[PDB]
Amino acid sequence: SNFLRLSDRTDPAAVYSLVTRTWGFRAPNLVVSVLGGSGGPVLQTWLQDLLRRGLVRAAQSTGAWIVTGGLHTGIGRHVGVAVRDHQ
Amino acid sequence: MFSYTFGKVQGNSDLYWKAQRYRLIREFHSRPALAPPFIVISHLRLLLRQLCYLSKEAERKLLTWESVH
Repeated sequence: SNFLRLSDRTDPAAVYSLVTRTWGFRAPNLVVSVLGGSGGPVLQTWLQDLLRRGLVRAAQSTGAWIVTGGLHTGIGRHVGVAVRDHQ
Repeated sequence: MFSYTFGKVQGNSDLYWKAQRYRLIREFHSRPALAPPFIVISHLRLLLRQLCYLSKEAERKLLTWESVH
């Protein structure tokens, strides 16, 4: 993978150019940003099915960037595992 | 009685034949290549032969593929 440390002042243009041209990721057909809580514990399994059999399954057809927390919190953890499963 | 029996099997003849085909293919997949009475050579060869993490990774990938489908 790739990683970067940057301040909140940074304008999105430089970061987008970095991702698209230096890291080599292609332009996405669509972008879905997932925001939520519940912190540590994993979500109820119907939310898990909504994430996997829903958002990720649909994004598999078009190709997409899925933006969320890059941490082991519950929502990001399940987004990552669903993306891995469909991968 | 014969006609009733015949109709029962003639209704599903392809299923019967494909099960039989599996059985036949399985039977001859492991038989020695020499036919009798020359099969004694293969039996003698077998007798002489006798008398003288990644896997689980692939398993998990295959099971994930199956569960997605």
